[PDB]
Amino acid sequence: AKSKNHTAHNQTRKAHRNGIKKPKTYKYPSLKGVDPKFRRNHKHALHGTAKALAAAKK
Amino acid sequence: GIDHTSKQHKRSGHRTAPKSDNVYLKLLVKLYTFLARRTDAPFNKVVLKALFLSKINRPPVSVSRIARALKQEGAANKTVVVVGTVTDDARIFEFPKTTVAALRFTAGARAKIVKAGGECITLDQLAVRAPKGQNTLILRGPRNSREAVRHFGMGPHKGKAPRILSTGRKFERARGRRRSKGFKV
Amino acid sequence: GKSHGYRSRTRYMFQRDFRKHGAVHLSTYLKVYKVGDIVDIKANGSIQKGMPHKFYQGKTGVVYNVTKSSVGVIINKMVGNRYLEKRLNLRVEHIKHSKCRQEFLERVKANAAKRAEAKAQGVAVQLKRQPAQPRESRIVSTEGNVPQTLAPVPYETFI
Amino acid sequence: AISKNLPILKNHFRKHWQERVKVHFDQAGKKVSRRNARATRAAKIAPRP
Amino acid sequence: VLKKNPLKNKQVLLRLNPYAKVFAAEKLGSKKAEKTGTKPAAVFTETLKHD
Amino acid sequence: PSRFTKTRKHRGHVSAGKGRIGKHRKHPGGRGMAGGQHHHRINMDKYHPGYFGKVGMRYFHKQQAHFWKPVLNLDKLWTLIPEDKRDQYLKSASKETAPVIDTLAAGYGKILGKGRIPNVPVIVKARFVSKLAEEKIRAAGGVVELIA
Amino acid sequence: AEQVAAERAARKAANKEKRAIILERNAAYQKEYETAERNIIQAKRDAKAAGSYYVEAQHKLVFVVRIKGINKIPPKPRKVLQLLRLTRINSGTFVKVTKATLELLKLIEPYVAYGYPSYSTIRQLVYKRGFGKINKQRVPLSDNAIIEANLGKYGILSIDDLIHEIITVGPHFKQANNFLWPFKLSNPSGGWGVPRKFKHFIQGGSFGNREEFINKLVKSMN
RNA sequence: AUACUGCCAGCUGGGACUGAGGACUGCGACGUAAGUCAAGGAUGCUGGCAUAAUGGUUAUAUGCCGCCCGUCUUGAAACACGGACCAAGGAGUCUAACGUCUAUGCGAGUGUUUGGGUGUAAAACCCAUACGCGUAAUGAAAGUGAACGUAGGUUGGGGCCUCGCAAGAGGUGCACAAUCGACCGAUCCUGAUGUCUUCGGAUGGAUUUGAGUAAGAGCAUAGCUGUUGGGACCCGAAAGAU
RNA sequence: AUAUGUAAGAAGUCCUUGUUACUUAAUUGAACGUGGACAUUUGAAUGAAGAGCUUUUAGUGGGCCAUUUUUGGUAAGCAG
RNA sequence: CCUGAAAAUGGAUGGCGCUCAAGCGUGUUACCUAUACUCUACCGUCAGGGUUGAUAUGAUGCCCUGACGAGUAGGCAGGCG
Repeated sequence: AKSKNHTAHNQTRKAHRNGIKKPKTYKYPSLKGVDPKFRRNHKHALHGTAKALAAAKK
Repeated sequence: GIDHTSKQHKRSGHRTAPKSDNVYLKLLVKLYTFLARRTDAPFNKVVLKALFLSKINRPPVSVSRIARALKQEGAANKTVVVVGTVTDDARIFEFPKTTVAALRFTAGARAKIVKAGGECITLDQLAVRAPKGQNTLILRGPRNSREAVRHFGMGPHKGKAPRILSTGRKFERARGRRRSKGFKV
Repeated sequence: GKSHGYRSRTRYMFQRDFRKHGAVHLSTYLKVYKVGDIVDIKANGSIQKGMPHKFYQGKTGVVYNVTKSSVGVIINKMVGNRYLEKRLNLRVEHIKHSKCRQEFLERVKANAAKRAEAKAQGVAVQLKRQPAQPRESRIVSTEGNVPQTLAPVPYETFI
Repeated sequence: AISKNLPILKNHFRKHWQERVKVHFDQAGKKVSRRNARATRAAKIAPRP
Repeated sequence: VLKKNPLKNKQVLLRLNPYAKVFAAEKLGSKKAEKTGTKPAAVFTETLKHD
Repeated sequence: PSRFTKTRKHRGHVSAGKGRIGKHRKHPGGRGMAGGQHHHRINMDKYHPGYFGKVGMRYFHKQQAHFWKPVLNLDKLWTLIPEDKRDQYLKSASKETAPVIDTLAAGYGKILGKGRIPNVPVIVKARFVSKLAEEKIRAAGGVVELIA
Repeated sequence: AEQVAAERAARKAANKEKRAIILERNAAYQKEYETAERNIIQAKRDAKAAGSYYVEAQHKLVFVVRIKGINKIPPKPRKVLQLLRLTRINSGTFVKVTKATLELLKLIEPYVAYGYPSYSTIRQLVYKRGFGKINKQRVPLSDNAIIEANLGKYGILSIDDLIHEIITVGPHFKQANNFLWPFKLSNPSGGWGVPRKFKHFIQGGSFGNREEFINKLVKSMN
């Protein structure tokens, strides 16, 4: 009793029912996977700039 | 025949006329439907929608949250509006002289506000007092802090609180959660 | 039975070029990439480390990370009924700057200059691009250009 | 079988639990009987606490 | 309640177009043109009749 | 409310909402947690990772009375005072007259420092205390003394 | 305050002023159409006299009607018809000819009949089957008040102002055309003139570009 | 001159279908005046009958259509299966433990009903020290255990506040989403004064990690739907045991 | 050829600057910014009978037939 | 067009029949009729709105609306017994 092996029939219709809208884009993307030496630097630099801005306009 | 771009006879997807059979809630909804229709203040429309909202979409607002909101600069003398229940919070020790209009007050929060010197107000008194929402500050409780929502979207590499009855060792702490037993999630 | 390897059915894709085999010229290494740069992916078959997959061959992405000898690229890949974000660590031999963004930046500068000239005078600079419009009226003369009558040619075997 | 995201429940009902079902219908009647027994023993030991 | 077609119902026509009255009055639907005989070039007719 | 069920609405429809092709059969996938490693492994791996295997070490005859130790935080520390005397204690923020909180009769075993008690001195009687909780009580001017 | 007739008379005065503006604008539009037609004619005659060939300006506007039904349409032509707002058979739309528009029409040619509409056919289309899209609702024009209310930001203050904006494709052609609801035409009253529609117009069918015969077809369907 | 095309906000007819709405409202037209009108939906006049005449039902005749339902199936009128007929009976139930949602009560608490009191003798009605869940997590475990700050910074945020005659500016910004941090636990480290000189583990960290903190949201009851164990929607083995 | 990745902006474009333990021979770079200049065209077309989804659950998981590209087979109302 | 051109019940351009066709190729045109299109009435669904008035109205009450309507498995809602 052999049966159908594979088909992509109806698959694009199914996808396009409520489908292929673009991924939601964000300001401030995640830094995960970014160089950790750079991330250490960025932590220190963001700390410094927040402190400078607080001092300038408390 | 028409090649429809959208689904036909599609309902609104939003609540109107809340599921509650509370006659007094229906009276408030009637008053604020009138106000939102005939006032063009956005506050009345927002309050009408919040009246339609359900219980999990109307989380309690603690008096500590109200105090934090009144700590906003220029917001000390604003009327704090909660479409829902104001609950007591013993983690604070002082409370200002504010006026808070809410659907329900717990006994503790009601007594806290009255003793602090302000007044607890019902939304219809608020409508009489400020028909266009003048000098109001709407607060909403934490909605995604429910226990139910912490299991939403559970999957591999999501970190979203499995649906489990017993918690501890030998309850989902094994193959699939640590590299010592196979893999990790 | 069936084979689906990492470099499956890439026989011609990673084939180097005709008379462009061997050591790669140094401009590809001298080119610098910053975060947010738009980069085209075209794998160098000669360099086998940090090689992109055959799916990302010919894809354009955005740089999100920069390392010693490579770069991180963000690619939106269609998986089923949505796009998933894919992060690649590709070498500069397979990476190349995309020129569409460069043309758009040049246009941005051109619009800035035209707007400055508009602030100077006010002559309806009309920044936005327009499609090819239908041709307007024109008059064609016949000085040394008398129409030459053509006719369908009779059939011939020619072989 | 096993299905969508749900807790793993352990309902120990694989024996003949329906023979050993004790639904306490006699709660009110037994409270009355206990009060009656207390009153009867009080009448029996009439001076005692 | 009931859509009345212009291009009939002169009332609705004049409601939607005050200029319809003057168009009809001056009969701009049949408006003559002044006649001036610019003779075409002989090369054009020779090309038109050319085999 | 048997009359509000979909069994009442399925009257007249052949399959009772169970399908004509894949019908309502007895146990088409197994009974209970059957095949959690074989054909329900996908569900087990998706929704209950860590289900199979053992990790920790056993504890024969474990009594939870040994481990009874409810935790009380500093923000809730002042609720152990009755509301009547709470205002007087808060206002008369003095040493040598500090209120006594006996968290053991309150029902707690350990005190944790979740933060921001007022600056009223207070004598706290606790079986166990955390470092931060003790430091915050000292800063408020009170003392935590150990009981049993 | 009674305001029982004072406000009415003031409204009548404002209406009279608006009618005066509409009358003057419509006379200007008629002069403009006549001048353009006459000038094209005279340019042709002048070129012929001078021994040249006056090439007419390529037509800037087309009218397109969906000729095929809503069954068995491939996804790309389906999407293009949806974007051109021809979601039903015998439904028509004005399109502003550009390169993008031309490549749009070329994709849906087997499913549409289009061509270059005239001032006459456009005015008849707007007057008879003229409905605006006001708050996502199809309301018949039937009055200049609503056209003014919905297109007055662009200076379109009357049905003939809208007609002129559609014909002499203007800066606000996009807004005016999108305000115009898709034209629901009937079947042609004298038939299609062909035994079979779904061949090209060149092949003796119906679909494709009937450059100027779209006027005859659409006036039959309208 | 006629063709042939195109336009007419050009004229003259012959037919058919429809007449929705129902207390002034609007836009217009008529020598630019009170008024009229074909202008936001039919009125005017006239006749016959007032009854089975119209119409309803019903049986038949005629014209054109119309294969036997249910089921499994890619496909059933099927030369596939069940069904001679009729009446009555006949098939997603209840329970234990739960998921989402919703309503309700109270709310950092919540649940009286195991019991006790009482009673108009299974109902009412009244009474907690307890216990369950929640209010703390994390680690296998010894154990340790949640503010460097206005409970943080940034982007976006409804609403509110200050606003000039219609822009739009500023301020404050709850919920919620993205991101960078801070705190608690685990892991890996560096280890201060001291010292039962081997202990305690301050301090500083780390592309690590947690179902956490970061002005609580839960508890209880009920309802639909879904889950699992139960005869488990109803009927159905060949078997196996005592 | 058809099909296919990306871009066509306000999260954008340009300036003694401010932060950092990263980077540089070097206030040179890198990242993130404070302060500034951009309006009635905010940077192609068309459309948008609302846009972002959140939870939860049914049935389904035998398919078959076109014009087209196509594999095995002499072929098949064959198999893929 | 004819030859090539042979299969079993009697027999099918659908049938009758048709020969300057009622056949074949082609070309205007008229005409016929779908549950399609246009326009009206009515039903329901969805949606966007109006509506606080001294009695004679339990405000999704009354009303203005515009669009739309196939359906197995299946879901949900309003109802009838």
